Amino acid sequence: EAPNQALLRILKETEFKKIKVLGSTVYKGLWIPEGEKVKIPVAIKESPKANKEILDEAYVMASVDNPHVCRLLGICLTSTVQLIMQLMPFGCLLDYVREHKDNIGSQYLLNWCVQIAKGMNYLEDRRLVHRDLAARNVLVKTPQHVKITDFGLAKLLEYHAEGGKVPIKWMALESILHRIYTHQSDVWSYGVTVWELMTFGSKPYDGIPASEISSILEKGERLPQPPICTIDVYMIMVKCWMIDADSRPKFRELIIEFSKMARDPQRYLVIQGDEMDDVVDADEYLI
Ligand SMILES: *CCC(=O)N1CCCC[C@@H](n2c(NC(=O)c3cccc(C(F)(F)F)c3)nc3cccc(C)c32)C1
Repeated sequence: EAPNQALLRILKETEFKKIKVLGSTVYKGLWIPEGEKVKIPVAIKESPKANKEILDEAYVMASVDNPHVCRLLGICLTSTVQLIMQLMPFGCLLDYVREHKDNIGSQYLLNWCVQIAKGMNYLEDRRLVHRDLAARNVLVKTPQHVKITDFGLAKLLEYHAEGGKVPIKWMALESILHRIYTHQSDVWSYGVTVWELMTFGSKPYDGIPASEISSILEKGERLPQPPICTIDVYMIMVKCWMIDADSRPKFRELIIEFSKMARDPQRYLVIQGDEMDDVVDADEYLI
């Protein structure tokens, strides 16, 4: 039972500029630590229960350090508390594949699968069940480099959920029926994640409401084989969706498998046509 010696950095409101709203509330901004001669591009995410939730997220986000996990730079305390994170200029991967589907190649797809598996296997190393793994919750720093994010529902070690709203279609069968959550439950969601990428952002079980999903998978139904997918790739998705959680693959095995395929991508995915001076990115700002 190791002591968590992560540092929580409290940043002065004066140290950062908010340029613009990226979505709804996240802002693009610049962080200039006092007299340190750097500008860090940042994303700022700006009720008592609401602060309880947001600080629990900062707790988790500050205890992780991995190149495919979203990095917390600090918090600012305000009327409204702010999380300050590394800016991901290309947004979330779901929107990204949806917008650039006609120019995404097999090697980017397979390398995103490797990188996400690395993030997840790192979160498993630190005994953390994500519980909301999905393409909308993977962000894009560059087309070559993605990071897992948005774990307000992440918990730390099975686990028993209480009352939260849930994704259901990204969820393992045991989670839906028994509110049980494990690293292997995450692997299920990883499989749905890979499926949304391989379909370029299709909605899982589109036009079905969550009420029926439980019996659908009880019956033995799963998500379809995406057109670009050889059986090799699709079989790995199907393994993430076994009813026996221990029969599903381990994130370290998923890394290996997708790495193998990333060395020869066109064998595994068939796609038509595959063929402001002192700025520092946060991945280079350490102290
Ligand atoms: C799937 C929707 C999407 O693209 N999002 C969701 C949140 C709105 C901001 C969007 N966005 C960012 N986000 C970030 O840079 C970011 C970094 C760290 C954490 C978070 C978090 F947890 F709050 F979501 C977000 N960056 C850009 C750049 C361009 C366009 C957009 C829409 C964008 C991401």
